Amino acid sequence: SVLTQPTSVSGSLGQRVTISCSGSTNNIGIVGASWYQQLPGKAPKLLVYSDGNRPSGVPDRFSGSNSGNSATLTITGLQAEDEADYYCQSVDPTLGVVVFGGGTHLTVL
Amino acid sequence: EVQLVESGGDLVKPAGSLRLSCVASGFTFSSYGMNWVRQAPGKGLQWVAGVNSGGFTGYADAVKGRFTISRDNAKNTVYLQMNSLTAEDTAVYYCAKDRYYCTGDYCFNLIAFGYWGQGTLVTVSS
Amino acid sequence: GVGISTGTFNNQTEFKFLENGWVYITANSSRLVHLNMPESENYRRVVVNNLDKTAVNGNMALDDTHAEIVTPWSLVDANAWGVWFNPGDWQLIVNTMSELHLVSFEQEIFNVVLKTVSESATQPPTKVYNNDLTASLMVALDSNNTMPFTPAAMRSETLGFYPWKPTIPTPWRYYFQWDRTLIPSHTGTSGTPTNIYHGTDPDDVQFYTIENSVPVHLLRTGDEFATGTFFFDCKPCRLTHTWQTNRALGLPPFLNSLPQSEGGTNFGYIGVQQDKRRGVTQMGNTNYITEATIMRPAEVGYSAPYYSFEASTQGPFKTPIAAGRGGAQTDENQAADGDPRYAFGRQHGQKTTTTGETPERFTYIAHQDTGRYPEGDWIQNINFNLPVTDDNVLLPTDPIGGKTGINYTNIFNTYGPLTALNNVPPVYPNGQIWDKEFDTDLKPRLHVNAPFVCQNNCPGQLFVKVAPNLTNQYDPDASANMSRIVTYSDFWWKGKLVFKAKLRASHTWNPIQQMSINVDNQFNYVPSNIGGMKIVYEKSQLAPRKLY
Amino acid sequence: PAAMRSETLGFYPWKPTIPTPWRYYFQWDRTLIPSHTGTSGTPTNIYHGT
Repeated sequence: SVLTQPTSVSGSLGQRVTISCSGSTNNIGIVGASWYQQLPGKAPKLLVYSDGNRPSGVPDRFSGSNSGNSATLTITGLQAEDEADYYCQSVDPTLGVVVFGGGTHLTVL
Repeated sequence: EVQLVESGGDLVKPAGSLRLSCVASGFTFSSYGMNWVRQAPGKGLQWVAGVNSGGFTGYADAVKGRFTISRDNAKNTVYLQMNSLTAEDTAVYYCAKDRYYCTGDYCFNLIAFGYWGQGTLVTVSS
Repeated sequence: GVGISTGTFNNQTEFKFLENGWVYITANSSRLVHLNMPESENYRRVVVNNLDKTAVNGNMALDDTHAEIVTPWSLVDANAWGVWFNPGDWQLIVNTMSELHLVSFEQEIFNVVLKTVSESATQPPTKVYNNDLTASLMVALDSNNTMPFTPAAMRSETLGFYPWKPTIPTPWRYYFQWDRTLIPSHTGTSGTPTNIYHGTDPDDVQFYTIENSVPVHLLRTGDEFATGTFFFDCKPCRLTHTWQTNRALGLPPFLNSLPQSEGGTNFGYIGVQQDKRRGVTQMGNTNYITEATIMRPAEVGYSAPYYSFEASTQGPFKTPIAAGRGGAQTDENQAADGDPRYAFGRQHGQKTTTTGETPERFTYIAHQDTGRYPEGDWIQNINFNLPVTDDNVLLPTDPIGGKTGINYTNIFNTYGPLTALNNVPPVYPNGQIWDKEFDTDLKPRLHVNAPFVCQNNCPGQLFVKVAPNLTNQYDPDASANMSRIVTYSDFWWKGKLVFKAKLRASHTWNPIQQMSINVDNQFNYVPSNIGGMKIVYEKSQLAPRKLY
Repeated sequence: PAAMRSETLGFYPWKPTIPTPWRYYFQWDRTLIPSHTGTSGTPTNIYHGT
C-alpha cells in the first residue's frame, strides 16, 4: 500500500495553501495521516498529528483534516518560512506497514 | 530535550551486508518505539523497520525477508542489520521516535514520528 | 463403583417455619451438566481491538478493547435467582416476607459420565458414542479465592433455570492487564482522534493457573465431589420499598381550610400567607416557608452525572449510579440510566421455541422512589428574588458548553454526607444473588449487581475440565496441537442454598401490592403446546415500608 | 416531630399550652417544570395522583 500526493503546490505570500494526500480505507480511513516538513537536506519535522494537534511550538498556521480516504494539510498566512517539502504518513493496521506519501514541493510566490 | 544520533554508514558491494546504530536520550526509552526510515537520493521517505520495547519488530515488504532490527533498553540503543544488499537500498537512513506509547506485540496500529536524528548514508555499489 | 449411583436429584424448596415469625428457606437445585473437552489445553492471552467500530467518530461508547486469558477450564456458576426459585417460590417469598438473609451454600457433583465419539469411514457419515470407564473429570474448588472473581450473571452464563433441561458450564476467562486510550469525538470531528492500544504494564501482570493454585480432583464414573457448607456473613436484604422523598418527610403543614364536598378540584388550603408561616428552613435570607423550602432531616437519593463516561488506564467506562430514574414507573419509555437492562437467552428465560440470535430483554423498573427527575431541577442565585428572572436561574433546558443537548443536570452531583439510599432490589430470575467485596482499602457502600455482598469471603468458584484423553501418537515436543480422543462428559450437579426470611405484618388499614396471576400473564408460567417455556421477570420489593 | 413546624409544647412552665393536630403525608405524584419570568407558554404543572 502506498499513499498519493500531488507533485507540487503553489501559493503566494499571505494566501492559503492546501496539500492533499489520498489513501484507502485500509490506511487513512482508520488512522489519519500525519504531516511532516523537510527543508532541503535536513531531517524531517512533524507538523500536524493524525488528530489535528500540533507539536509544541508549531504555529497555528498549520492545520489538517481527514475525510474518507483522503487527508489534507492547510497552511494559512503563507510566509517565507514555509518553502519546503511536505509528506503525508499513515500506518496500515491490517498489514502493520507504515506508509509515507510521495512528497509534495511547496512554492511560495 | 529528546535527542538522537545515528552512525554506521559505509560503502559496500552490490551483494554485501551492513549494520547501523542509533543512540537516544531524554525520554523513557522503553515506552516508545524506534523506527528506521530511509530516503533514496532525490526521492521520498520510505519506511524500513521498527522495534518496540519487548523486542517485537516490523519490517516493510521491501526488506521483510532480508533485514533485522533490535534494541537494548539498558543502553538506549537501536541497531539495524541488513543482509543481501542491492543497489536500490542506497539511501540516507533516518532514526526516529514514536509519539505514542506502545510496548508489546500489538504495536504498528498507530505510528507518528515526533523526533528525528541526523541521518547516516548507505551506498550500495561496486 | 461403575454401576452405583453417587447422589440423588433434588430440586425442591422447603419452608421450615421457626419461632418468632422467622422461616428457614432451603432451596435445592439439581442440574444435568454437559461438558465438552476444551478447544485447546493451553492458556491463551488474547487481545480484542474493534478499531473498525470505534474509528467511526462518535462511537467511543462501543469500545470493546481488552486483553484476557482464555483457559481450558469451565466455570459452574449458580449465582442467579432462577437457579433456585421458580415463579411460585418467588411469589411466596415476595408476597409473604419482609426481609431476606443469606445463610449457607453447598454444592456437589455426582454421577459422572465420560463418553467418546468415533466416526466411521463409511461414505455416508455415521458416528457412535462409547463409555470410557477409565476417563476422569477434573474438578477444582478455589475455596481460598485465589482466582479472579468472575460472576457469570453479568454475561447471562449461569446454570440454566429449568430442572428438566440439561445445562452447560461457561468457558472460563479473566481479564489480563492492558493500557488503552480513546479520545472521544462526535460526527463532524475534524481528524481521527487518538485510538490506541498501548500494551501491558509489567507491574500489573497476573497470569493465574488453576493447576498451580487449586487442588484438582480426578473423578471417574464412580466418584463424587462435595464442597462442604459455606456460611455467609452478609447484611439482610429488604423485600420492601420506600416511597418517601424529601417532600414526604416529617409533619405536614396544618390545613386551616379543609374541603366541604368531595371531588377532584376540592382542595384543602394551608391558609397562612407563605412569608407569614412558622417552621424551619435552611435558607437564612428568606421568609418563605414552603414544602420545597422547608427543612428536612436529610436527602433521599442523589443526583449523579448520567451517561457520563470516565477514562482510566484500561479505557472508557460508564459511571455507575445506584438508583433508577424518576417518572419511569409511570412511563416505561422514560426508563434510563440506573434502571438495569438484562439481555438473556433460552436457558435463562427466553421462550425456548424461538429461533434466532436476538436475545430477550427487559429493563427492571424498581418500586422504590429514590431516583431523580432531572427535568424538574433548577439552580438559582443566592439572592432568591421571586419570581426568578432569566439571568438568575439555571434550568435543565439551558445549554452547557454551547450544546443544545447537554444541560447542567448531566454534569450534576449532589451526593454528600446527608444522602440516604437503599440497596439494589433483587432481580428475578436473571439477577445475581451475592457478590464479593472489593479488596480496596476503602469499600463501596453498595454493589449495583447483587443485593448480598460478602465481607470476608464467599464460596470459592467451581471449575471443571475433561482430563486429556490422548491417542497413541502423542509427542510433547511437537509444535502442533495435541492429538486427543473426542471426549465429553455429562455429570449431575446439586446445590443447596439456605435463606432466612421474616414474615411480614400488616401495619396499615389498606391492602398492599402483591404478585398474582391474571388473564394477561397467565400463559407466561406454563408450557406451550410444543413444550416451550419462558421465565418472565418479577419485581421483588412489592410491599411499602415507611422511611421515616 | 413538631419542632419543624414550631408546634411543640410551650416553653413557659406557667403558660398553658396545646397539642398539635396530627397529620401525616400520603403518597402523591407531582411534576413541576421550572421556568423564569419571561418564559413562553405554560410550563407543565400537574398533580398526577397516587
